[PDB]
Amino acid sequence: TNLCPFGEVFNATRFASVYAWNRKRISNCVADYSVLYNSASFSTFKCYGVSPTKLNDLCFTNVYADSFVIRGDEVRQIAPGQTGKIADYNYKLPDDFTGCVIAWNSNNLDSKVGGNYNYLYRLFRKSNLKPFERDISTEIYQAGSTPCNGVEGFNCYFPLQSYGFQPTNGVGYQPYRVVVLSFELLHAPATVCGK
Amino acid sequence: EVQLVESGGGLIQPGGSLRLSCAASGLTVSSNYMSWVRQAPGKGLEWVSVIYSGGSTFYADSVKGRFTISRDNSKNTLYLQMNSLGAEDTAVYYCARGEGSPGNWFDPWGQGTLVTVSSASTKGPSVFPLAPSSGTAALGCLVKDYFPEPVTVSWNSGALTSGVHTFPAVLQSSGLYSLSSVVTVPSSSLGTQTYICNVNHKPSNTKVDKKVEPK
Amino acid sequence: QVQLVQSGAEVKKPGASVKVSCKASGYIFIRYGISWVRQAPGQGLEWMGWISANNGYTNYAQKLQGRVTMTTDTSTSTAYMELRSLRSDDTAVYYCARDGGILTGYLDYFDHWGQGTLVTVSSASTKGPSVFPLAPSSGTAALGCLVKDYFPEPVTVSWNSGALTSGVHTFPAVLQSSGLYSLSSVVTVPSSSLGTQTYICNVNHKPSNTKVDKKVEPKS
Amino acid sequence: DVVMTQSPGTLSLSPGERATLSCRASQSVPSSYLAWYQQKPGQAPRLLIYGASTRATGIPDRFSGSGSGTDFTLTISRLEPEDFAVYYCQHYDTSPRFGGGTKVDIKRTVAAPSVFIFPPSDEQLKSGTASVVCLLNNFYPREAKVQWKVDNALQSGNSQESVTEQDSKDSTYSLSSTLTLSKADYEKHKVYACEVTHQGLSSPVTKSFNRGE
Amino acid sequence: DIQMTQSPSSLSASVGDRLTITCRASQSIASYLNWYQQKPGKAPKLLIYAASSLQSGVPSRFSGSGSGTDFTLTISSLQPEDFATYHCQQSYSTLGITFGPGTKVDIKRTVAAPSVFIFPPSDEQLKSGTASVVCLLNNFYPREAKVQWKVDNALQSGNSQESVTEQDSKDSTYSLSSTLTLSKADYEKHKVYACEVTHQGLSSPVTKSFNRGE
Ligand SMILES: *[C@@H]1O[C@H](CO[C@@H]2O[C@@H](C)[C@@H](O)[C@@H](O)[C@@H]2O)[C@@H](O[C@@H]2O[C@H](CO)[C@@H](O)[C@H](O)[C@H]2NC(C)=O)[C@H](O)[C@H]1NC(C)=O
Ligand SMILES: [Cl-]
Ligand SMILES: [Cl-]
Ligand SMILES: [Cl-]
Ligand SMILES: [Cl-]
Repeated sequence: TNLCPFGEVFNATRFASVYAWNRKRISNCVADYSVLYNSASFSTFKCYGVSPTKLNDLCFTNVYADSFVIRGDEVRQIAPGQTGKIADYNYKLPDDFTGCVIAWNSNNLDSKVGGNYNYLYRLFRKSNLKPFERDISTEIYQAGSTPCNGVEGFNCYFPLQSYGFQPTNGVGYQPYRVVVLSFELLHAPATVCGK
Repeated sequence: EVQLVESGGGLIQPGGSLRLSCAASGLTVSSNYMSWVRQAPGKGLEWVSVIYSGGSTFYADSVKGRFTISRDNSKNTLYLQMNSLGAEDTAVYYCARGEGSPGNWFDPWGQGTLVTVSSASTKGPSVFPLAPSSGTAALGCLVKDYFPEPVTVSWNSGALTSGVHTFPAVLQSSGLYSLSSVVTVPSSSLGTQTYICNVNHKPSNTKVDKKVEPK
Repeated sequence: QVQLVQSGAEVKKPGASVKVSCKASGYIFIRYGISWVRQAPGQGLEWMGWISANNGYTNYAQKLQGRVTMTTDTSTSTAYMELRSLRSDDTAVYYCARDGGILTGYLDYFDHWGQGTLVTVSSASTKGPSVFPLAPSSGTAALGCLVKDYFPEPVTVSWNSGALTSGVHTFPAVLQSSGLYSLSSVVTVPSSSLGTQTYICNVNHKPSNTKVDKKVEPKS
Repeated sequence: DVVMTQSPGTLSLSPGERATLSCRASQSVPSSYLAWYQQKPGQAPRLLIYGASTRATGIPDRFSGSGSGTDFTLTISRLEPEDFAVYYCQHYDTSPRFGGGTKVDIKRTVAAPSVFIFPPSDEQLKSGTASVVCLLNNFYPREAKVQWKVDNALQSGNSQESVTEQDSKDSTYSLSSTLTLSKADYEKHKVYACEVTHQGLSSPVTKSFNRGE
Repeated sequence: DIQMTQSPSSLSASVGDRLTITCRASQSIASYLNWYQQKPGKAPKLLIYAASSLQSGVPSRFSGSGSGTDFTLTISSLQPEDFATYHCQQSYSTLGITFGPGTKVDIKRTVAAPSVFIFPPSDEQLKSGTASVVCLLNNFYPREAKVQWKVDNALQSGNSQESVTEQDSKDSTYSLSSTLTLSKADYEKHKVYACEVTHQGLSSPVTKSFNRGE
């Protein structure tokens, strides 16, 4: 029984933009959550529907590790029952979410002198995302009566916005890397157990 | 023409409710960030509320739990229900598209509607002529004893604009407002040009046209 | 297939301006940013600045600020670079380069480059070369021709009207401080055939319709 | 919660001069989160500059924004009489916040007011009240003194003053002083006069009328 | 302005060798480091981006590593089409993109000392008012070679330029010309003209010289 590939997610060189968040399926392995509790300076570590001390014992059928980058002020939106541009239009947790949300400051990796163009978020969307939905559409957003046909202009907005992370921004505007763990618990045999 | 038309302001007693309307043409309210911004008399701008296209609503902490933003998709209209109104709520309320965030600023704005929270009673104004005397002459109108604000005054149905000065209203010791609208015209056109001030006091549905002629 | 086709080589005089174009194809022009990187002869690459195709936002390098201008003709999928008050040190090959685009991040890397536009800044006009002999020293010996003070490039040098190519080295042309190009061609030959075999270099400069045949023989 | 304060409170400059409006914060706000709005009297605010430096649509070239971090600057080169307004900076942390605003006044040459006096109307006299209006038209600076004299007796405590905002074209002010009397008290005096003292006048101007004439 | 440096400044290798090129930044650039290949006369081509991820269409023998200030480009087995100049580039500053100086990789061969020749200025050139003295370094390897002019035992500076041929296809050697440019008046005021070559294939510097006149 080999170790679950948590290092590949937490130690990715580059993270995904929140609108195109990454998901890693984790199965048929053995995970170690105790090391993750004291793995670094995880500013956020909130578990929902399960206890972090109990995580090192329970087994699960499937475990998903979703990862992305957001603003510091937006970290509060990665939680059940939240609203905002992130929870509504980029990454949505269900109300009965069973898992943990892990976030840490990454201003030394994901910011650029002059602003980083590499990280984006969906600013415009007609409706809210369903839980765990992923919308990578880059259609020009129609804000008026007349359709756009890929032409930007008045009432025709490119739907994604860059954060422009700079190393000198305040904490609320700095980049934060987020890892969301989900613990699917089906009637199938469990394949992911702690140690 | 893109435009946001506001309506529903006016006088309301303390503790009463009131709904504002922002009728939009040129943008789909349901597809935009739509915000309300108010401005107390003499003070600055304060953000009040926002509704997202997806339906999420947010409120500044000073109104959160008393105001309710909403919209009607078919009517392309933004609403703001204001309950338990008090003195802190007397302001010119503006609607705007956007939320003041990057790629999403407040634009365009509505003309703004005034909400006056007061226990006083509505009263329409009496309009009196400020007749010229006997180069350049001066005449005007006196719009006295009305409540609440505002009163609009034009001359010759908007034909005469140059030289027109309409003074801000002053609160008289009786609790009723009063102002004057004056205009300087050449002395030679006094006996040939009819000068009429058009006073509109919407709160009391008082439309008054007044002919200002020499004595 | 991504393609960036830049305008042809330019020869400008000191103080004038040059506008280099870059025609794009094979991708959505607006979704990407175009950078201009120049390379002086025998130097490293140097980022002049960049232009975002959607909005027209520009960032310039501080030493070119106020002297360079980049524009985007979205109607013809063409980017332009304009450099004014040209000096001699602006002589370089100028590349356009698209980045990964708004989705992967503007300016994060340059995945496609144009073929390059050579811009030569010199005070000189079209001048034919002077050809001087490199006298063979008094068993292999070397002789050659000095092709000096011509403009613009290029000259072509052959020996004995093409009958002698073995052991020939024609060097790259340098741009002297005068604004004129210089170059020399040499060939090693048997030290025994000096006073018997004739060695003539054939210099041809098409930009001036100049054709010089110079005999190289030992000096007495 | 980033708090942003504007300075100065009010700015007074002549046309053609350079206006410097500052907006400073208690946190390094990125330039992309900063915006400026211009509100002229009676009108709604207008988006002036967004992204700290990007001029909005239809905004003249003289308006330019710059600054980053904890200090942002609105520059109005070649100031014009129509630039009379209040300028608000605005940013977004977890909600939209507005600055306190900076009022931009416009200096001009001293202009003496044109003084006019108006007796009450017969229509108003039939109602039982009498209002006497004194008009000071198109003057500068705003400091003016209006004294009411009724039968040569200085009256105070029964008049109110209203001043217009600075004119968006000539940058002058206008002022009205309204003496409020009852019909009974009005018919008891003959000579009504308002005395205007102003910097543009070498001596005070008095405009008077006799009741009935 | 972040400065990018590369080492070695030049590199000799054979087909099948494991090549390693180092890039250094004057301050931390995180992972915003790219590698480019450039062959003579052609445009640069992207090899590595994000310090270690491979571009589409690039062979698997190319790899990158590094984060912060020290970065490494590795070619596991060199192929003939890999001899070129390799540049690194930082994208940490979107206000000032900077490149490394470039490391040229050439074909390794055995040492070969240059054949050194010196040519006095022709009498035809002296009639024009300028004197050019040419020193020729023919068929040598490696590329590193120092050429020093001595006019009456006095080193010259700022008055000589040198051109080099591309590495030869047959014997993989170089040839270099050093041209000392003097004014006609300056040239006639001295007698001994010499060019001294220092090369790896010479156990001691070779000096070819002439006296003006003889
Ligand atoms: C990815 O991890 C490497 C190495 O981290 C090691 O394993 C971790 C689980 C943790 O236990 C670390 O303490 C281990 O060192 C990181 O590289 C290290 O970076 C630090 C500071 O930059 C440096 O002092 C170390 O020498 C590096 N270690 C090695 C082996 O190179 C790397 O930063 C991580 N990547 C990301 C994106 O976080
Ligand atoms: Cl938000
Ligand atoms: Cl779940
Ligand atoms: Cl009013
Ligand atoms: Cl202007």
